[PDB]
Amino acid sequence: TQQPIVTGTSVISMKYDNGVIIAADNLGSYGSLLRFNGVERLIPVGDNTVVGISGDISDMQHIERLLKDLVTENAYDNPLADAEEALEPSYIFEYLATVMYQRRSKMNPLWNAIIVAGVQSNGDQFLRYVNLLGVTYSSPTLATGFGAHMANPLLRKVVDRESDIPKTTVQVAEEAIVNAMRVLYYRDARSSRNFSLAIIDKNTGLTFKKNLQVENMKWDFAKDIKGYGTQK
Amino acid sequence: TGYDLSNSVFSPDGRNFQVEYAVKAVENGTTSIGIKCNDGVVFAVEKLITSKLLVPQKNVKIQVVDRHIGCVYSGLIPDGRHLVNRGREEAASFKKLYKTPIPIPAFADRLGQYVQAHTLYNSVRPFGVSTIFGGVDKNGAHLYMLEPSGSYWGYKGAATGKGRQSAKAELEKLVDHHPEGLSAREAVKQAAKIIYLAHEDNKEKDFELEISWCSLSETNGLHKFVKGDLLQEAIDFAQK
Repeated sequence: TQQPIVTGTSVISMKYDNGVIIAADNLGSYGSLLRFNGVERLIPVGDNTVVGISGDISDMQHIERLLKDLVTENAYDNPLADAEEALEPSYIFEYLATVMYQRRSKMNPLWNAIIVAGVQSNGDQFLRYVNLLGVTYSSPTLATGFGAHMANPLLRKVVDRESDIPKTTVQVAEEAIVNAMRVLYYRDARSSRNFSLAIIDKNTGLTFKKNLQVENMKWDFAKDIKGYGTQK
Repeated sequence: TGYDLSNSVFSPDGRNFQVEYAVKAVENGTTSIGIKCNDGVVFAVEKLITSKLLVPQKNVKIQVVDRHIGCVYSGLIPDGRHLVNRGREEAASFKKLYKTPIPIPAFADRLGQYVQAHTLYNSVRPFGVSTIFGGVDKNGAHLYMLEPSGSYWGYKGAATGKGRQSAKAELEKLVDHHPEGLSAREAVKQAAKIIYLAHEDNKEKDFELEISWCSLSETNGLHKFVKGDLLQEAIDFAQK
């Protein structure tokens, strides 16, 4: 891809004491036109991994096809496919990062930013980021694009250090994620009111919530705003 | 006479002797069976326990293609694995091109073309395996058998290997006695019984039974091995 055409907005995520939470809106925009509504940008790979993708939608669909192919290939000649030989978030991220960097090296990148979230077999949380240049990094909170400027400051209020992870319950983390989504809908012009969220927990299973809408907003004070400067 | 020393050489009577020798190699393998039920397919196979040092439940024979195709074969096992790898590549290409799991007859034709292409030249050797495969698609359940010559057909019940005659007789009796058809679990039990009966030809070594199935109402149209209480029930029914 040399230039994106249909693009999705930011994906936000954070780790808490037991698992990870990730979220993204359901809008595919076409150059300032809010063209497509109902685009799922969170892809669950198995029961312990969710991949959130932002950027070009066609490249996102290509990546979804690659992930499904990877699952099918892992299932071949593997009686422990639903066991200790199942795919792990680390494997998936390493594969995706290899693909991204190789395609960057060929001047034919996948114009995307990707967050892989999940829980390892030993129970440790996993949360990592890789973009169209192949740059990878990890942090207790992750966000790409616009969210990286507005979601990260709020989420880092809850989990500012690695030591804050054991203190953070799932309820607090989910409330913070929802509030960050509301802020993004307030201030991002390419965003949508409808989004999806995913919780990966080490004790309970994967919980995938769809059709989540930004709740009660503050708009009443707008009635007090008169014309600019000196009017009225 | 001299017409048997190279592949793709017609004999005066219109025969290819290398393919017949490959059939002879197939006839020296273990017995593999497939049964077509009302809404799916069941594959069963016998594995000889040559030595007690073999780890039980390992050394899996039945193989899966995509998420809905089951395959088993009799003959030279590495040839069967080669054919299954080719079939997996074909299924992947079809899925990538047309965004739909490959229909079973199309998969059968692709396998048949690949097998037949190895009877066209003297620089290659024919496959020494007979393959029973099948699954479920939008049209329903399909069961096929493919021979070293590349010819394949659809069957109500198929059997191959050393104990093929008794297995075929049992399958014919089973088909005759159930004109309406069979359920998936009943098919699993009958496959266990038929494999146990066909093993009676070779009493020199002990055997392990392996069963897999693909049905709409039991696996939601996916291929799954039989490993839990159902496998033990089938074994008890067969030994009864």
